[PDB]
Amino acid sequence: RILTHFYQGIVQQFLVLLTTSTDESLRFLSFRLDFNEHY
Amino acid sequence: PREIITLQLGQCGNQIGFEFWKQLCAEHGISPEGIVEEFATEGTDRKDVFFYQADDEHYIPRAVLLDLEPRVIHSILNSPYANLYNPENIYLSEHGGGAGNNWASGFSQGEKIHEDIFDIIDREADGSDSLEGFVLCHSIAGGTGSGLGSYLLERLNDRYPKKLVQTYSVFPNQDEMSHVVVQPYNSLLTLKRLTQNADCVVVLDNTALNRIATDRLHIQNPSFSQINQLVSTIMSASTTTLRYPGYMNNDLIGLIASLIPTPRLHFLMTGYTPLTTDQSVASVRKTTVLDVMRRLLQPKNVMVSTGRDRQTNHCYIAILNIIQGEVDPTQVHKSLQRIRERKLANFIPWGPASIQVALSRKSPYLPSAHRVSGLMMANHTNISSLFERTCRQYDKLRKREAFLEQFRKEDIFKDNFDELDNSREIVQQLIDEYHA
Amino acid sequence: ILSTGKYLNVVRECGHDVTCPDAKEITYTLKEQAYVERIEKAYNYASKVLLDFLMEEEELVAHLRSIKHYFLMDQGDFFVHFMDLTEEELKKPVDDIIPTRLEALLELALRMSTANTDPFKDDLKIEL
Repeated sequence: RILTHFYQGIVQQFLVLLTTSTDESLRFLSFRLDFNEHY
Repeated sequence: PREIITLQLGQCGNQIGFEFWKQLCAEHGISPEGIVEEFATEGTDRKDVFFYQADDEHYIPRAVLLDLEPRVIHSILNSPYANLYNPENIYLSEHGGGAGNNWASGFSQGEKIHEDIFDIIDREADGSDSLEGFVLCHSIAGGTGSGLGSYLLERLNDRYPKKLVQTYSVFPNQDEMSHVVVQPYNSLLTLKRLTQNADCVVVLDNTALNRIATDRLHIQNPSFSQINQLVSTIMSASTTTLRYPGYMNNDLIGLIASLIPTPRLHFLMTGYTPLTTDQSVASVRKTTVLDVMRRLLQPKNVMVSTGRDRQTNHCYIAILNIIQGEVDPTQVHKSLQRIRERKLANFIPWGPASIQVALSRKSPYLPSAHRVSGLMMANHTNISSLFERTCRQYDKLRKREAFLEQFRKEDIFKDNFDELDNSREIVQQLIDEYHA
Repeated sequence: ILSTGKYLNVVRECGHDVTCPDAKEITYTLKEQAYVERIEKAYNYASKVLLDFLMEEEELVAHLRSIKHYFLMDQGDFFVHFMDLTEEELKKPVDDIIPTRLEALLELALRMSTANTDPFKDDLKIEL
């Protein structure tokens, strides 16, 4: 359970930096990651 | 996001909501069984605010329809608009009810089907993680819509406390008292629940319907097939900021927040002028916005039976004037310029008033993108005349020994009649006190 | 001469085949207002092909529509959702990964309440 809590904090830290868009088709990359975790 | 669940209930509440959903497909450019037009996304920029969000571009209605009478639902499935409705969200085939005509019937039937009535209507609640609220599209006439509708105004107040409640309720007819005689009893029992167990209402009088139904509509025998035409347009007119893309008060908690002065003062007067099809041949010459709101404050389009000589000591506090479609917005501030010169609205002497005007583009359709439409949501303090009309018909009936022995056999042991009388007079006294 | 001169450099940047003449060669009468006739002949074709170019393809009307929707703030269905999400993240001092999560909420709501067209509204970059 501590490792699942470590895992979910990494994937939250993933999607934050993936929404930190520098915009050279980075809007395309931020589109794909919220689609995976929610759908 | 902004998903609202409509609670269609009763013999009259199911029919006024049936053509309300039927009105929405003609303006969204969609069919109830398919998508044949591409006008749904390029013309309309928002569709998932009253419908359920799509799984196959099939916008399911977020609607529930319960009634004791099976006659209102058997006139639905043969119509080709019932395939848009789902036979698993509310009921499957052969749904029934009571016998049945009583206010105490549906008031006692709410806690015996308590497990099933809070099971399938809550499945649509968690579809969106930010629920707007609940609108009880119910009736006051009869014992079907008034008996069961008073129960859900109590148990949804604490189970869903952070949600907006506001209803488009229709008032019954007070012409003669032969077919129904239980009309003063079931109306005032629901009217108490509409003020303290409910935030806002939208009143819709029945004696004011045939005032308009013979005004320009030219009928000789008044039928029930005309009651759905005045009601379904102003329902879709009230959500034009909410369905179509608007900016300010584009939510249902936006419009109602800017009009209610205080709790137990929420009865809003409604007005809607354009209902005639032969006006279409002369709207080609740029009919402007400068003449459409001069007749809204003039008591001609009102749907509330009120006194004509009682408006001098009463004062408007909040008045809404909604223009739709083609507005020509370079003269919409010009229309609001002419309001202060006439002073057709009496203003409250203790505080400021407000004439709020808003606009939104209508459907990409030829009767909609050509003719000007004006929706009024007034709030005037002459609404106690209806409350004086209902109370004078209430205490006169209790002195005639009418329905005091025929009404207290089931689930009524104490006299709750003056519990409704004082709370109604509390509304009538705080209205006149509100202008100091 | 320079306003038509800086003009011709842009049309060369569009393409080499697209030039502005419309061939008004041998010119320059000895007499006095020779200049201004050749000024308007170049300036009125500068009126021509740029009504042809930018309104048709480079879409200054369609850019300025979406320019007027997110600073002058029309299209208030998508907009009020993202201002609620921006308010939730700006009620505290920001951390390092917080601006990246702010940028993830921008294009999320674009396909929630749809705009006029969604891959054209990707010109919005977030700053503080």
